[PDB]
Amino acid sequence: SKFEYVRDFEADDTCLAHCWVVVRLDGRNFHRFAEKHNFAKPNDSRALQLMTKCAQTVMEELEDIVIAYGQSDEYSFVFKRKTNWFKRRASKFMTHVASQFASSYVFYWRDYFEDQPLLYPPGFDGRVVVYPSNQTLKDYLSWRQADCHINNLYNTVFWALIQQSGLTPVQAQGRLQGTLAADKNEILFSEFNINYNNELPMYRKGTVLIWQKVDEVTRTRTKPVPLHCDIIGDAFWKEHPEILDE
Amino acid sequence: SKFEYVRDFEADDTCLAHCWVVVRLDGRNFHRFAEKHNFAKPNDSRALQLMTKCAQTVMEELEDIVIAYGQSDEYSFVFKRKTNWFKRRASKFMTHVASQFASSYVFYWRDYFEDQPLLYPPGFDGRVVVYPSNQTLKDYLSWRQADCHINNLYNTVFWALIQQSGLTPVQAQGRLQGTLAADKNEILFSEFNINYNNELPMYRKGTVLIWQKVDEVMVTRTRTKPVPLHCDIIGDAFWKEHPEILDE
Amino acid sequence: SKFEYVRDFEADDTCLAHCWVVVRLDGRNFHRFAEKHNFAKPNDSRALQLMTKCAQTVMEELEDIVIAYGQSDEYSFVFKRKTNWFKRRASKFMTHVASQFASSYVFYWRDYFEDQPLLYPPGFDGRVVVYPSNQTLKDYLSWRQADCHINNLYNTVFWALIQQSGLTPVQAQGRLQGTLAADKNEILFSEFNINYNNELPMYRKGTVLIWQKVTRTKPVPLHCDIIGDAFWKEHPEILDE
Amino acid sequence: SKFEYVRDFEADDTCLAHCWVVVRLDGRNFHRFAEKHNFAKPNDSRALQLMTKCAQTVMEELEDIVIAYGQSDEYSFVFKRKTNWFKRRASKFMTHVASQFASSYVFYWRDYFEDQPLLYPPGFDGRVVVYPSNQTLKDYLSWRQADCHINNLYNTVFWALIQQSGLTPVQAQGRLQGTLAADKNEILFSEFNINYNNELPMYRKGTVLIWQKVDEVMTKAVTRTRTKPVPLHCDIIGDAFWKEHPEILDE
Repeated sequence: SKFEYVRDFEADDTCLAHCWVVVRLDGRNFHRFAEKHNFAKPNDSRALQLMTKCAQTVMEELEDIVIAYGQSDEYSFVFKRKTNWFKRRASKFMTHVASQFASSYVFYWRDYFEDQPLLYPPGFDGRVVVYPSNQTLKDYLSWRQADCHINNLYNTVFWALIQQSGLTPVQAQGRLQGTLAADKNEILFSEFNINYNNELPMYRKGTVLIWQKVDEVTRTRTKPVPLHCDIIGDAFWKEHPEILDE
Repeated sequence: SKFEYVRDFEADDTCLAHCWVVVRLDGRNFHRFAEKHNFAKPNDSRALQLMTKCAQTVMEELEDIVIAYGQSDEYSFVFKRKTNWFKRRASKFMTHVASQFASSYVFYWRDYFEDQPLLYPPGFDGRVVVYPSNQTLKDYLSWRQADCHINNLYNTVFWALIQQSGLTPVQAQGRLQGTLAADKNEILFSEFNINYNNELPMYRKGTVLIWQKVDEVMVTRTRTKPVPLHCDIIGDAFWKEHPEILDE
Repeated sequence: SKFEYVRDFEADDTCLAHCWVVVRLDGRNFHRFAEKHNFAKPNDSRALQLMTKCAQTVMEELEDIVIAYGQSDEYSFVFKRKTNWFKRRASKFMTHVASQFASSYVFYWRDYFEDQPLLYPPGFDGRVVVYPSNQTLKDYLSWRQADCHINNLYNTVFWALIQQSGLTPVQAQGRLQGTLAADKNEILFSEFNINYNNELPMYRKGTVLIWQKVTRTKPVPLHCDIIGDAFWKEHPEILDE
Repeated sequence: SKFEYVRDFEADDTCLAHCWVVVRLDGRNFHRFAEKHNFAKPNDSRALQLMTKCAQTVMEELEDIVIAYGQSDEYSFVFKRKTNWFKRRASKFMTHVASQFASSYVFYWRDYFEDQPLLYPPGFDGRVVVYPSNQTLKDYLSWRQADCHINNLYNTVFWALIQQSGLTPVQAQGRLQGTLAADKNEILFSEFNINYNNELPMYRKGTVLIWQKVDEVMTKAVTRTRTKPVPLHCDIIGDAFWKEHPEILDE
């Protein structure tokens, strides 16, 4: 050899054993991306479904992914805490997730965007977080869902004030400053006759991805099915105890 | 809020300041990929050029990448040592490189494989390495190029024994066991009349990527772009020819 | 300034939040230390108690230490998992523990070694371990106590063959190779009339240090078993806090 | 076994190869320590010399320490960059340095503080820093020496305004607010007739510790020359010092 010594400079990044590993992907410069490709405001079904398809491909090509959660230009994957995949090297986790997701995006672009053409290949960033207890993982997922709900409740009335009322962005943002949750709900209900609760459950709750038994003559295989329910309340977790307790 | 405290569990991964950062991408299970898509043995020009184009896209979309080096199903990118991009968070470096490369691969698949169809989206893995001195970075690049040369010198005669001689893989591997460099060179030169030195410089030396000044008219308009090369990077001549890459 | 930028090269070492931190001190080259100072075989009460006194000083001068466990030439301190001391920088933990222990050793040497003179200042090494659950911390403590018991059971009969039987170390180690627990117990009971079970509780169980009320609270020592659930059911405040 | 698996939770602390390792010890709450033991202001020779002796003991009991630098209640040790001691585990470095220093302090307390009694055992904290080039290590040592010089130049005139002038600390600090280097030097030279250059070289330059060859003669008339960590009080910011001792960096 006489050159292998450089490999000694590789630092270790093994994650603490018996701990949940979480990888969060976030699109890079996706505001400009949605701008160049005429994304629908405040929500675009094509983008959300394509993100879910990429997340399913990621869950299928890798292992030990027990749950995924997605929202506009973001996704999170939770690997099981007792995993031994890649000796718990966070670098492998995040690079595999990012590369697989980014390739699947360009691959399945056409399936969901029949009319729109992809102008350029997008970029993504990732990160790894280690959580020692089940409570902290539950709280992280609840944090993501609450962020989803708040952003959707703001953007719905913001684009209702820009599109159906003809206000510049500065005008709408000055109109919404200082409003509470029920305040925005009432602005919607009384100024546009739009009930926020009637909005699609995929816009105000995000997407969850869990293994379930499908059939397709007969194809009794497991696949990552999506859901659009609340993951902050104990009901979801008491209804699926095997995901956490294993 | 009531939930943001979970963000405290994010550990720091800042790379040592004043140090070369190197990110190496490597295709995952790429043997099966080259199998399913009828890759040419021992080398396929189309695949190598597609990897080089993805690497150029990576060098253009990101910053402070001063050099890249490529080989069969792998690439390495060297960020300048005094960089401050993303506060030197290795996570950002590697995820950005991996994602950009993997998306550019699927995008530009058609440009080089006009007939061949992509069956599935490929996966890639990455890693970060910190090198404190110019000598260590030079030695890492020399290691990659020497590995390239040895693998190509082996695979050339290995596939020459299977294709042009009709030997099963076990037979070719048993015939090549114990051979040296000159041994394989002589087997090739005397049993197949193939001179290894005349082989394409992109197969036995890899690919290097450096910023150079390109002229493009339609006037003599000019701009900088990442050009490829296939020269030796182990000898000081290459570095004496481009001093701006290390001393900046 | 023009020089402060070097401070950027300090790496971060924050321990994972909501996790038990454990610092284990172990004396360096303490074989030669016990050799030059004529330590009692197989155990010396003065030395073990001095280690306990240093550990108490460490528990009092620092914070969030809920328990300590000690044995021949080693000690361990468990900081509470929800601590925020020094922003959970492991470096501060280990350097403070090591320095305080090493200073207290030389300080309180005379109290326990009135006749003996300290020949040189000893050295110590440390380390930090992060445990995510109570079960792993319990298992670590049980590991330490089992190591204590096995080492004491071996050394008792090992020095009994050297002192009361006149055998060289090689002879005793060749005689003890392959013996089980009941094997050593029977060799002791039948060759020296020494019952291992009757041995002092500080030699075959180690030492535990926990806060208790005398009127203010102070770290009292104990010599009971910490592997059995009874110990933890007797002290619920240390685990659930 | 059945319990050793917990050892898997031990994290690694390997230092970057081919890099200078630096351990800096700093006394904990040493303001209160110097207060309770009646330390001399602005500088106390006993404390500084005892710290230097502890640092020498640390340099002798451990290995691969090529240089040490000391200042008020602080010290720094530079291990050789190509070291392999303890497989470059920073924890071992820092814990060994801290424990040895803290024990040597209490041990040799009496040798330098014969009259003063040690009230309690002091505590110390440390840290590890990895430097990739010789320039960064040189700059770190120069940073420490410049900090020493600035603190001593400030404290000299500060305690001259408190002790020989009768000013409260808040008043003296408000009087010193906004003063430059030449300002403090001129206040000292013209209001107290103290020339800063005449001050002891150990106060305005710190302390350096380097291996040098010591000669020594024993009983029975035989002379033996062995290596020992000698102290110095010279400038380490100027290139002259490094040109005079090239073996410390180039090895």
